[PDB]
Formats: sequence, structure tokens, C-alpha cells
Amino acid sequence: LMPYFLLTQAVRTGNLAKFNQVLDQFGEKFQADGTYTLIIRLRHNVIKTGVRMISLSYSRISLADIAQKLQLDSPEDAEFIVAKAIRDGVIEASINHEKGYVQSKEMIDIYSTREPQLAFHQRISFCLDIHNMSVKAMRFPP
Amino acid sequence: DKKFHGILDQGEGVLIIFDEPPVDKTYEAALETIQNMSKVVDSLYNKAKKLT
Amino acid sequence: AVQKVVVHPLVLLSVVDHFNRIGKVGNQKRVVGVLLGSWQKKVLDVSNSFAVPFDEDDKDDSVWFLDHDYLENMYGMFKKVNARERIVGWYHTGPKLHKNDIAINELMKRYCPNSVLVIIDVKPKDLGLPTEAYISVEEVHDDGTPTSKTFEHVTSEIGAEEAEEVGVEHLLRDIKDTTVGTLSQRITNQVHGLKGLNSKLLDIRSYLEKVATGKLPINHQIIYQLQDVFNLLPDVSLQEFVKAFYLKTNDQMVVVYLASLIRSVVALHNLINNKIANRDAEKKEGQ
Amino acid sequence: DDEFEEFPAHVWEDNWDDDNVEDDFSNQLRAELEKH
Amino acid sequence: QAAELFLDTVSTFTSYELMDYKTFVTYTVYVSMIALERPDLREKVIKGAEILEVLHSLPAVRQYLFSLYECRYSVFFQSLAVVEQEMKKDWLFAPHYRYYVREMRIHAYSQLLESYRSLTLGYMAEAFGVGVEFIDQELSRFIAAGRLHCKIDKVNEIVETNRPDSKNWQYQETIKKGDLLLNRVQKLSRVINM
Amino acid sequence: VIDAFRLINANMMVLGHEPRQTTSNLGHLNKPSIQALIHGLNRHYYSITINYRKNELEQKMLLNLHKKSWMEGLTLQDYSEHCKHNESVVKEMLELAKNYNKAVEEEDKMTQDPKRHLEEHVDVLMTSNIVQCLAAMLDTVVFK
Amino acid sequence: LLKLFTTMELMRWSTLVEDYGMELRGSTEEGEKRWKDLKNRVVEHNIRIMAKYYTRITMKRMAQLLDLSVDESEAFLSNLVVNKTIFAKVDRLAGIINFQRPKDPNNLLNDWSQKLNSLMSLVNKTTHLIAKEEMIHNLQ
Amino acid sequence: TRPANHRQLTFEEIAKSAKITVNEVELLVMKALSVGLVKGSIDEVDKRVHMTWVQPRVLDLQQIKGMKDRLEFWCTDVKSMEMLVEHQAHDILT
Amino acid sequence: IDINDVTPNCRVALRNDSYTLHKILPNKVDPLVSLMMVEKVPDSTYEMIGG
Amino acid sequence: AHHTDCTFIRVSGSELVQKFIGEGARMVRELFVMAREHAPSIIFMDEIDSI
Amino acid sequence: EFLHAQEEVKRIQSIPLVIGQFLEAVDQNTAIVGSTTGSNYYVRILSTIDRELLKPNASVALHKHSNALVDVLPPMLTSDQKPDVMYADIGGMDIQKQEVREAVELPLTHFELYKQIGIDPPRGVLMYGPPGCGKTMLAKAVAHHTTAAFIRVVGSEFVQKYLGEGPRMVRDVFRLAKENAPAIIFIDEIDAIATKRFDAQTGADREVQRILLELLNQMDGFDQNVNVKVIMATNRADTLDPALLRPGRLDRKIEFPLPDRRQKRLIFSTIT
Amino acid sequence: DHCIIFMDEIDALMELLNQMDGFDTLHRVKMIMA
Ligand SMILES: Nc1ncnc2c1ncn2[C@@H]1O[C@H](COP(=O)(O)OP(=O)(O)O)[C@@H](O)[C@H]1O
Ligand SMILES: [Mg+2]
Repeated sequence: LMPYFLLTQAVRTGNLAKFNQVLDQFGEKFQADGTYTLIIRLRHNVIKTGVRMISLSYSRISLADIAQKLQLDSPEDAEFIVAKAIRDGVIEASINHEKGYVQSKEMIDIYSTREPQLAFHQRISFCLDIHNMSVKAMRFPP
Repeated sequence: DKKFHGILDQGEGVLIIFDEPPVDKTYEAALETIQNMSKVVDSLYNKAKKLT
Repeated sequence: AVQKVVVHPLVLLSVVDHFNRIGKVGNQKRVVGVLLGSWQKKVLDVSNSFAVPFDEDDKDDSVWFLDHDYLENMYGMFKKVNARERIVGWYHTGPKLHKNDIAINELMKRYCPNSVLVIIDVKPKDLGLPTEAYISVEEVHDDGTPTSKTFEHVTSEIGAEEAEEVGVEHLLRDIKDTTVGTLSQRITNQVHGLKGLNSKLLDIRSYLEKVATGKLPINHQIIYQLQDVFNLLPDVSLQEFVKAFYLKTNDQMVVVYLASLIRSVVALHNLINNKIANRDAEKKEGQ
Repeated sequence: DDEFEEFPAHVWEDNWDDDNVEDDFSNQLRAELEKH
Repeated sequence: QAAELFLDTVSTFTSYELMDYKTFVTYTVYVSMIALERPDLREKVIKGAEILEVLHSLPAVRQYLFSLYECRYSVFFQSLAVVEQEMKKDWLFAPHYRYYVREMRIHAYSQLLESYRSLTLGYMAEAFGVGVEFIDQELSRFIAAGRLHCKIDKVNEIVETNRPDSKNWQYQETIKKGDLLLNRVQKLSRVINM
Repeated sequence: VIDAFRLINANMMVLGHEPRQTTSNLGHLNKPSIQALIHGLNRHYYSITINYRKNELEQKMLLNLHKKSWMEGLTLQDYSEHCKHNESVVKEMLELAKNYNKAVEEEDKMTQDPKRHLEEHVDVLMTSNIVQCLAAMLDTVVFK
Repeated sequence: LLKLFTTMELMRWSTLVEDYGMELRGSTEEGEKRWKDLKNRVVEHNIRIMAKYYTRITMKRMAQLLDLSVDESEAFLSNLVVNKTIFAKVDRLAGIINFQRPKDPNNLLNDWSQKLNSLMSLVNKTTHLIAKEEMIHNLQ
Repeated sequence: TRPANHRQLTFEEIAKSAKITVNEVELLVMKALSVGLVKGSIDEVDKRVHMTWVQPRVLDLQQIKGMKDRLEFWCTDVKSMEMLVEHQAHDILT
Repeated sequence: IDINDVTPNCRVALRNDSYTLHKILPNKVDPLVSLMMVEKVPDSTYEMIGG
Repeated sequence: AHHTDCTFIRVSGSELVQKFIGEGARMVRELFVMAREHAPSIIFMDEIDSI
Repeated sequence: EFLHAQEEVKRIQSIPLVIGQFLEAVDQNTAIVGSTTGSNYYVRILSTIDRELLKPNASVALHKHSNALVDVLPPMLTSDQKPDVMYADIGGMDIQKQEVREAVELPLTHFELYKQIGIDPPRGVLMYGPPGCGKTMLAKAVAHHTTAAFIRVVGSEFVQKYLGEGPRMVRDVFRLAKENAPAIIFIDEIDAIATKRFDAQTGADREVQRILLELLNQMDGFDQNVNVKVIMATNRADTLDPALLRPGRLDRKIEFPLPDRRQKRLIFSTIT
Repeated sequence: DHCIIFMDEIDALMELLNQMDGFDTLHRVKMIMA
């Protein structure tokens, strides 16, 4: 996995130069295992990864400030890229261009909500299923 | 140093006190039981797999 | 006055037996008798009963012959048998009241000023107690409506001494219900609770419809209680209740989830034990 | 059970941070004080 | 483990072949600060007979420890730069100075924000003896790494603190640990049933 | 404890006759008690079986004794007491789980009470929690 | 006067001085200290009345109800609270004095359950009364 | 008249009802509670009155018909949940 | 139970009804001393002595 | 006692000195009855000078 | 039907039971009891009545008929009149407080400190002193800041009249100490019984020496105490037996001298 | 519960639990031991 070690470093940094170096340096292994289109869809999701980190640690970052810290050109390109990120649903924020900021979703305390209900519902269903399958298969010979 | 249940807020510049609900000992005991059952399923790995 | 009337299984069975032993030999509809019991504060404890000859004309509705000489002699005999039990009213096995009832209560008020009429319904219904208890009240109505001698409800219950629990338990052991909450039984209990709530709401609606259309007069006591019920209805769309409900539902389901995980681990352990037992048996049989 | 033959084949619990920084916290702080 | 052992054998330093006792107490202080909670640190490194006796002869390390404990933070970064340049030269800590510095920075930030809910970025910079841009950069880095519990708001520069309540944290721990146990039991059952 | 009796004629067991003939296998399904044997359950008197006779109406009227009201069916449990019960049972179950780990390890090494207690406690917790939770939802819907 | 001090409703101090003012002619000389004491009792009864008929009173309104100043009212409430005489948390930032004890989820749902229990009992009693009513008036 | 769902009474609502400006609606609700007619509380930061009770009185035939209609709706709800539960728990009813 | 096992000064249980002997209980007397036999073996060992 | 395979007993102290007469002799005799019953046995007596 | 059977068992554990003393464990499932009626019966104890706690000589309820043991009633004399004096009340004698505490309390609060060194806690200490300098009060003060029990006796209470009654009471006292887990036993005046090796040529000096010998046995013997402590005040501290003074498993020594100027100033402060 | 207490005839003593315990009771009430 070392080639993927280098690739992950490049993507995390957002260093397209190092990404191109890694592609030119281990491209054969990628075409061998079979990844060579996913590793360009990478380029795409590399800019996406940048925006996800930005929207993971921020609550109201202004666009002119995403342009820079995401390595973009202009607030217009910021508008488009962040909007597409939200559309793909990887950052989960709103946006406001009346003043130009990208306020996220005020996290709601998820214990006065049905999310715990649902999670424990999946897990309880699972546990009951294993009890069923385990009490079953207790074959006795005669 | 945990002298009273309050949190500052350096925006409007305001100190907000509150009563911290006691840690629900039910979930504490529950997590302890999850860990112990992890030990049990490990022991059961050993038994089952190595006698079968 | 008296607030509560706790009737006993012996009284109920005695009434059933009276009704059967007269209906077999004739057809009298009602059967009428006296109730014997003791007070304790304002809580009547009916602990015995006995039939008193009765006969009435179902047409005239004011000709009847409850036999007070028989009542007195019979009460003398039961006073000799057991003395801590004095006449505390009467009973009749008719599904509904009758015009005579007030006159009969006036007769029995000679032997007990605080008379309690328990209309023990022999027919077995599936929703309510078989006893409904009434007491006669004449008083100037506060609303200025003309006053007449009519009955008033007194809360009723069924309870038993230990000497009678030992009997009811033995008689019902065959078709008894486990005195413990099996999850199926508890879900059944909740379904039956919904049944009962529906039945009561239908009764209230039927009465209100009759009142509105006019076939019945308005009872201010009933309207008071109904509007107090509506007063007491709760609100669920309120936010700091939905929050609390979700919180405690989640806590309960954490306990449930931990229970399920423990059950899964135990089940797997038992499966392993059995597979090993079968493996050993197969190996030993082979060798 | 079956080796999937059809598929050809430090001691420090590191967790990233192996970035490239102007030293960790010496030159950064020096320049910080200098510009403050 | 380094802190546990060092603090269990600081009153009994007998191995003068490995290093001087000044060096041993300095190492105990360093490892203790990086590995110990605030209660234990107060009980066993600031209220410690020998570990505080030698700090009289060691003036640059006493300041480093007491800055963090007293919540004087600008002095804490000054002493942290000192400690970094010392440990880089050192030979047993040399492949650990980046990690020590980073983890002590995270300890300092978490300590400051443990008693706040919305800390103005300017005030926090003034407290830490740095600027606004430096704090922005490093908080972004550490929140991304997931160590801190704080979300920045750069339009009006304010660092809100989204610490999780006791119930919510217990929920998340139950989810995670139960997930691990469920994976293990699921493997076991799928394997042995068939 | 009710027993029915009747006497034996003085010229019955002395004339060379058994006290009471036997034509059906019915009379030997109930065993006598030593208490009565001592006083002569078979020297001066019989013991006739009882066989209580219950109609279909008496049984219902008696069921009314403990019949639970729809209120008791649809009424929630005091939430404070319920939470205390959850906590106590989960703690006792934790103790049994520690003992169970020890027991399984010990038995698997060298070649039950923990398992059975754990099973009963899981039963009680799940029944209580599910019942109260469902009652709560039912009420939230029915009364609004 | 005793009627007002046993009535469970607010008494305005200004109107009380207008009405029963001239009955001090102890309340003479050091009766002025005793006058401050009577005003203190008036403010304290007003606070009891508010604490029992209110959940959140703004200071800008409580000052009017007590006849004191925006700050004197705060001081008197604070003294009461420290002495443990009136439960009141004063969010000074917004003027949101709150007499509501924090609602435990247990207690909130327990109140819900008690409401429902009373409801079911009352519908049962109403059904029995309805049965009696129909049983009687159907006879006529 | 108002049902429990939105039994929160606003001061402006009271003022548009019995004609008093909103600085003595507080006293009106004070006297109402004191006399024992209406139970509840006053939350005047947001200017609302949580009435949790009312002195039951003698109604008219129209009002009783209103109550009948509400009982009808309530019965429909109860029967719906009754059927749902009994249909989904058919196998565990003893 | 055989008669030979009913030795003098032995504790025997008699049916509450008919007073028929039905066991040879664990002969024992004088709780003052029956509480004297050592059940728990002390923890000292010969290795704890010297000289 | 820790290293013996025989019934170890203790009688240490003034245990045989009880107020009612005709009691100490009975106690010692019943103690040796216990020893003979659970033979082989070792009876310890600390501070015999007392008793 | 299994549920019904379980309920029938829970019912056999009835309420109107009669109390009596379970004597011995005859076999599996069966045992011998002696009712409070004064007569002994042999019965079968219900399943799972905590045969762990059904120890011989136990208090237990019985089914009125069949006399079947179906309960273990959880069963006093001293250490219930909670003391009042406190360490703030006692002035000076810091050394005496230190030593008595290390001997009496810490073994009960922090026994890990003792394991680390690998020591047997000193159960048993003795306080010297003139007629009055404060030792009863420090005993009462440890009772104040105690968590187990403080069972106080006076040596005369062992010097009581009737042969063997003194030893009986000492054995009862130490047995109570043991049955309580961490309890403390205090003896106020021991010079009455704790004496030298006088060859008792009468019937009374012999009994006094018997009291002392029983005390020695109980303090140390074949039945090594479990977490029980002992405190003594003597007022002479010279004619005590070399045994009871055995500077080993029987006692430590503490001094309680006449209040010096320091102690006396503290006395004035605390009283005044 | 019933003051002046009057423990008299002290003279005429083989008793040792009768010591001057001197407990604490409700204030007031005294004794004149003679
Ligand atoms: N250090 C002290 N502080 C206060 N009071 C003391 C002190 N020492 C002795 N006393 C007084 O002595 C009395 C107790 O003496 P005590 O300890 O019984 O002496 P002894 O038991 O040796 O006769 C108490 O009433 C107390 O007031
Ligand atoms: Mg003393």
C-alpha cells in the first residue's frame, strides 16, 4: 500500500504537484491493480476533501476566506465549488451571498431526537437476529 | 478546578451558571457490561474455535 | 354518607345462586335480598347476603311484597350465627333499576338508615365490575329544579378476606392467569385497556348525543365531570415534552439494547457448548 | 479456511502529523513575537 | 507508562549511570505534563517533594510547569519553544519533539477552552501571546485532526465550544464499543453456526 | 384441605368384606395423608373424593375479584421508580457479567449460576422497558 | 390591612400608603425604621405572590410591581435567594427573572402520567353516573 | 373554548377580549387565579398565560354538541390505535 | 436404616406423626465445644518459623 | 494444624472454666468424645496453666 | 405452568412464619432447627434460602406447619450511642493522636499504604499516663472519627464475681469485635486484671490471672483476628504482664504525660 | 421523661456498671445525689 501512502499524503495536503509526481512515479501499479480512473476522480474529490476539512472545522467561514484555505481563484469559484459540495452532501451547510458567508448547520443536541432510537433499533434488531440464528442450529443428533 | 458548574462566554461577556445533571449511572454500568461481555466473547472465541 | 362499598366473592356467588335457583323453578326476572356487612370509617364491607321473598307486578310498577317478617327472622338467625354483621342494605339481580326501588329502599331503611342497593348483574360482562351501588338522597337541589327522591352512586369494589381468597384461587386455578407480567400478557393488558377506553368514550358520546337531541335532561354533574376531563387532556406537541419523551425513550432502549446483546452472547455460548457436545459424541461413536 | 489464491499477494502508533512545517513551534513563535 | 514509572521511582533515583538527577527530574516533569490529567499533575508533580525541590535549581523547567498549571499561557508557549529546542538536541526524545510539542499545544488549548463556550479569537491570541492568524491556522489544524472540541467562526471572529454533554458522550461511547462487540460476535456467530 | 368421610359398618370389615367395592379406576387417583391414616382413615371411615362443580357464571363472577381494570392496563409506571429499577438491575447484571466472564474463562481452561441469573435479569429488564415504552407511545397517541 | 396581608394577590405599596397611610397617627420616630420594615414586608409578600403566580417576570416590570428601583429590586431578590426564602434565578443580561425550578424529565413525564390517571378515573366515574342517569330517566 | 393544544393565551388576545390595555391583564389573571377560577401560570417575558385549568360551569346545548363532536374525534383516534396494535401484535396476545 | 447403626447417645429423627425413627442425624452435643473444631486452616507455614 | 491431615481442635484459654459446677468436666469429656469420633486428631491447649 | 409453580414456591415463603434457631446442616436440602417453642425438629429447607448465610446457630423463620426453614432473619450492645468529642475538641497531644490513628484508623481507611511496605498493621496499642491527661478522650475521639465500631469495656467489668465470668465476657467482647469487620475494642482500666506472674496460692488471684490469660489468648492465638483493633489505658504501665506487654503481636506503647506549657495553653484555648 | 433526681443510700459494693455515666439529657432537670 505504500503508493497509496504517498497518494493519501498528496490528497490530504492538497498538493497537486506531489499528486502528479506520485501518479507519474507509480502509475503502472495503479493500472495493474485497477484504479486508474478512480485516481482522477480523485483529483476531483481532492478539492472536495479540502472543502470538507474546511467545513469540518469552521461554522461561518466567509467565501473570500475559502478562496485561500481551499486554493481557489475567486469568491465566485468558491460559490460554485462549495455549492456543489453541499449538493453532493459532504459538508452539510447552508450558504448566504447577501453578505458572502457559508454558515453551517447549528448542531442540534442529538439525544432529544429519534437518532438514538434509530441506531439502537438497528443494533437491537441485529442482536435479536443472532439470538434467533444461534438458538437455531443447535442440532441434536438422534 | 471544578469549583462550580458554570461556563464563561467571551462574546456578550457573560458568565452562565447551570446545574449539571448527575451522570446517569445506568449507562456507566452499561458500558462496563459491554466491556465484560467483550471479554466473554473473546473467551468464547478461544473455546469454540479451538475445540471445533 | 358512604363513599366506598367493597363487596365480597361470597356475596356475588350467593346472588348468582339465588337467581339460578328461582329462575329454574319459574321466571321472575328480578330476585331480591338483603346484604349483611360491617362499617369501618365510611367504607362499607358487604360480607354476606340472603334472599328475601319478593313478588311484584311488572305492569302496575307499584305493587310488590318484600317480606319483612321473613327478613327479621332470617336476620335473627344470622345474628346468632355471626354477630359482627348487621343489615347494610339490599340487592336485586336486575340489569336496571325499577320504579319500586325507592319504595323498597324506604322499607329497608327501617332496618338500616344508611341503605346501599347493590344491583348485582348476574350476566357476565367483559368490561366492568358486576356490582353497582346506590344510596337514596332527598335534598333541595342547588339549581332550583324540582326535587324528588332519587338514587346517587356510591363507588363499588370487589375485595376478599384471605379465607375467601384461598377458595377463589382454588376454584379458578384451572383457568387462572399467571400473577406475573409475561410480555404477551402485558401487551394483552394494554390492548384490553384500549378496548375499555373505547367503550367508555362510546358511552359518553351516546349520552351526550341523547342530551343534545333532547331525549334526556341535562345533568350538571355529568357535564361538570366531562368538561373537567377535557380540561385535563394533555399536550404532546409541546417541545419540552417531546424532548423529555425522546430522552427517556432512548434511555429505556439503551437498557433494552444491552439486554439484547447479553442475550446474544449467552445464546452463542450455548450453541458452542452444544456443538462441542455433539462433536465429542460423534468422535467417541467413531472411535 | 481457504486462502483466496485467486488474488496474487518504528513501533510508534503514528497518526499523521508528519507534515512539513517551519519547525513545530520555535520559528513560528519567534516570528509571531516579532510581528507582535 | 513513562510517567507512571518515573513518578513511582523519582523519590528513589539510584541509577546515576544513565543520567544526572536534574535530567531525570526534567524528564519526569516533561512526561508527566504530556501524559497526566490536571488533578494528578497537581497531586504528584507540583505538590511533589523532590520533583519540586530540584525545580529550584532548574529555573527554566519550573516556569514551564507552573505556567501550565497556573494557566499563564504565553509563558507556557515560550517555555514550550525552549523545551522543543532542548528535546531536539536530546538523543532519547529526538524522534518525539514534534509529537511532544503538538500534544502539549493541544493540552494548552483544551485547558483554556475547558472553561468557556465562546472565546473571542482576539482575547485567546492575547492570552497565548500570539496573533489571530496563527491561532486560526493551528486551531483549524487541530479541530480537523479531531483533538479539540471547538468550531471557529471567522466572519465575526469567535471560537464556539461544542463540548459534548455527559449523556451525549456516553451515548457515543456506547455506540462505538457496542459496534466493536457486535462485529466480534457477528464474526463468531456467522463462523460457528454454519 | 377439605376431606369427606363416611363410616364403616361394624359387621363390614369383621365379616370378611372390604369396606367399599371398586369397579372403576377412579377411586385410586388420590393418595391418603398419614395424618388421617394414624387416626384410622381406613378402619372406621372412608374418604370420598371431592370434585368441585363450577358453572360458567360463577367462574366469571369470581374472576372479577382480581380482574384488572383498563386503567391498570393503560397506566404508566412512575418514571422515577422505573429508572431506579433499571439502574439497580443493570448493576446487578454487571456483577453477574463479571462473574460470568470469570466462570467461562475458568471452565474453558480447566476443561451455571451466572448464566441463569443473567438470563432472568435480562428477561425482567426487557419486559419492563418494552412494556413501559409501548404504554407511553399508546398514551401519546390515544390522549391527543 | 390584615385582610390585604392575608389575601393571595399583589398589594401595591404606593396605593397602600395612600389608603392606610394615615393609620400611623407603632410607626412613630424609630417607627420610621419600622416603616422601612413594613415596606420590606410588602415587597416580600409581593415577591411571594409573584413567585406563586408567575414563571418569568422581567425586572423592568417587577420593579413596577414592587415600587422599588431596577437595582434595589435585584438586591432584595438576591438577599432573599441567599437566605433561601424565594427561588429565583435572575438572568441579569436580558431581564428574565425566572421562578421556575428546572424541570426534570422524570417530573415532567410524571405530571403527564398523573394527568392521564386522573383522566381515566374521571371518565370511569362519569360513565357510572351516565349509566345511573339513563337507568333512571329511561324508567319514566 | 380553547383546547389544550394551544391553550396558551396571549396578553394581546386578552386585551382584544375584555377591553383592558395590556398592563393590567396581569392583574386580571392575578385575580382570576386568586379567586380559584383558573389555574396555571403567567410567563410575561414573552407575554403569555398558560391556563392549565378552568372553573367548570353549566353549559348550553350547543356547547354540549361541541363536546360530543370532540368526543367523536377522540374515539376515532382511540379506535385507530386500538386496531393498529391488535393487528401488529396478533401472535402474542394470550 | 439398620438397627446396629442406632448406637446409644445418637441423634435420631422421629416422624412427627407415628414417632417412627427415620434417620441417624449427625450425632453431636455441647455447641459450646462443637463450635471448636477447626474449619479454616490457619495461614502460617513451617517456612514462617526460624531458629 | 495447617500441615496436618487430621482433625485439629483448639481448647485454648479459660474455655473449660465455666460458672456452673459439673460443667468443666462434662465439657472436657465431650471434647475428647469429639476427638475420638473424628480421629485421628490433634487437640491444642494454649495456656494450660489457666485450665 | 412453570410460572405458576415458581409462584407457588414464592408463596411457600409465607409471612406468618415462626422464628427459631437453625442448628446444623444435616445433609443436602435438609437440616435441623430448634424453634422458639423450645423444641427441636428436623426439616427440609426450601430451595435457595442462601445456604451461604444459613450458618450453624442462625436466626431463621420457619413454616408454621412442616417447620421448614424458609428465611434467614438478619440479626447490639455497644457502639450505638454515637460519640460527640472530636479531634478539634482534643488539644495538643499531636504525637498521641498520630500514634493512635496510625494504629487504629489508617489500617481501616488506607490499608494499601500498609501493603506497599509489607507490614502487619499494629492491632493493639496501650496508653500510659498520670491519672488524668486525656486518653479516654482520645479514645472517644477516634470513636468519633471511626467507621467500624467502638466497643468500650472497663477492666472491673471482667473482674466481675463468679469464676469464669471474666473470661466469658472477654471472649464475648472479642467475638463481637470479630463478627464486626473492622471494629475496635477499648479497655479503660487494665491494671485490675493485667498483672505480673504471681503464683496464685488462693482461689482468687488464680481467677484474675485466668482473666489475663484469656485476654492473651483472644488478642493472639490460633484464631488470628481479622481487621480487629485493641486499645488499652492502664494508668500504671509498670506491673503489666510481660505477655500482654509483648512488644509484638499484643501491643504498641504510647505516652500521655502531664500537660507541658504548650499542651496546657492548647488546653486553655480549646476549653475556653 | 417525668425535675430533681435523688439517688440516695449510696453507702451499701460489688457492682461496676453503675459508674457515673453522666449522659446528656434535655437541658434543665438536675440531681442531688447524696
Ligand atoms: N487535651 C485536653 N483537652 C481538653 N480537655 C482535656 C484534655 N485532657 C484532659 N482533658 C479533660 O480531662 C477529662 C478526661 O480525662 P481522662 O482522659 O478520663 O483521664 P483519665 O482517663 O486518665 O482519668 C475531660 O473531662 C477533659 O475535659
Ligand atoms: Mg476514662
